[PDB]
Amino acid sequence: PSYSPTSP
Amino acid sequence: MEAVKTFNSELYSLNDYKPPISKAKMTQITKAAIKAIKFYKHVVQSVEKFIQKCKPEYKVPGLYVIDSIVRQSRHQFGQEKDVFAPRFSNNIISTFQNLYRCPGDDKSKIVTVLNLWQKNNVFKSEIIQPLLDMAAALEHH
Repeated sequence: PSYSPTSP
Repeated sequence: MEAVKTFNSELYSLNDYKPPISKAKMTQITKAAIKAIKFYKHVVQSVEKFIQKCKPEYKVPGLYVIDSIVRQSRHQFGQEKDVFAPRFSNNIISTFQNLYRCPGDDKSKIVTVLNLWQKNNVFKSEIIQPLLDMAAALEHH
């Protein structure tokens, strides 16, 4: 599961 | 440089992974930076140095490091107490000049972060707008 700026 | 060295290690370990970088790895880097908060100036310097020198494929992961550090710090210490965003803001023009050396298709990923920063008031709009203008100027050129 890759990092996303949208997620807390 | 114990705390800073442990941070430098986590940051540099991005070079051992093919992007997209995992949530798990980003968390490790972020925890290391927060633990080194006494030396936040050195942490910011290392992130900026990394972004300046890294391969094009790691530009966006370098920006995700900034985003992750800043958001965790705001969460952990309070939005108005965070030392990282104001410190990252100082050389932010230079930083984004370097980030925009990413592959062509990665430019949209930078804009997505900028739009989120503006929307969630992570950085001041005055700071963000020239960064967005920079994206657009390259699109036309």
